[PDB]
Amino acid sequence: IHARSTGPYSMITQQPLGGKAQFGGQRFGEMECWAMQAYGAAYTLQELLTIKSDDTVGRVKVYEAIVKGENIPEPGIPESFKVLLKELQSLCLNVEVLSSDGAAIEMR
Amino acid sequence: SAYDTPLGITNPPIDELLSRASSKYALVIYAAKRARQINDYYNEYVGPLVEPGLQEKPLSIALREIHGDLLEHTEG
Amino acid sequence: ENFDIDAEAESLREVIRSGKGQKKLRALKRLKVVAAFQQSGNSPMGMVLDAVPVIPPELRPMVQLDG
Repeated sequence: IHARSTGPYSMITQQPLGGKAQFGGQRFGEMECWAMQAYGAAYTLQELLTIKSDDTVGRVKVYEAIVKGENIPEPGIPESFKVLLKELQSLCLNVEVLSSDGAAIEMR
Repeated sequence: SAYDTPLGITNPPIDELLSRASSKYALVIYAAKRARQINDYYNEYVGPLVEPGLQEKPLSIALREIHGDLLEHTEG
Repeated sequence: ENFDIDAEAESLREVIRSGKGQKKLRALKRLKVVAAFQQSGNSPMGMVLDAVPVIPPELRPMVQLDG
């Protein structure tokens, strides 16, 4: 048996830990994402893979929004994507996300 | 045909909901936006259209109002 | 820097046209990598690093372990 609404996070990764000792979360694998996508539940999966795991503003904002009893904020900037963008830019690959029409942007 | 009195989270029936939208995927957002609105009301900012219960959840209100046919959607 | 790309392209075209066989085969792998820089905006100048980027501090963190 193991449960976690929120708790103490890891320093290295920014997703909840594994195990009952550290009061960890529970692992949401690829095969769960496959099934979420087979349902076609974009919002559930995109909630699971952003605020429920990674996003540092996201988790505190959603906790705050839940305890206040307000609308859940739209999860914007996952830590994984920042990590991969910075990591790709570290290997000297210039990656810039263009819009449908107009000029490109930084995430923040 | 014979509904056999459904109760709780299965009420209102999903077939009577599905009929309102084109596909269930539309019904999800079609509800969730109304849920987002009735969430906003407590702070459009339209109120609960169908009679709200003792401690009924925003979702159920939206589905009851879609079952009542008090809303319309716009396929983007 | 001392390189005009369209020359290598138009030379490659006559090489794959005329030199059909092993030389066309070796030109075939060159075609894509050469022709990329014409259709794309980015220059081949960025293959050599005057400056090297540094990954953020926390992706390579130094934290003290228990004990």
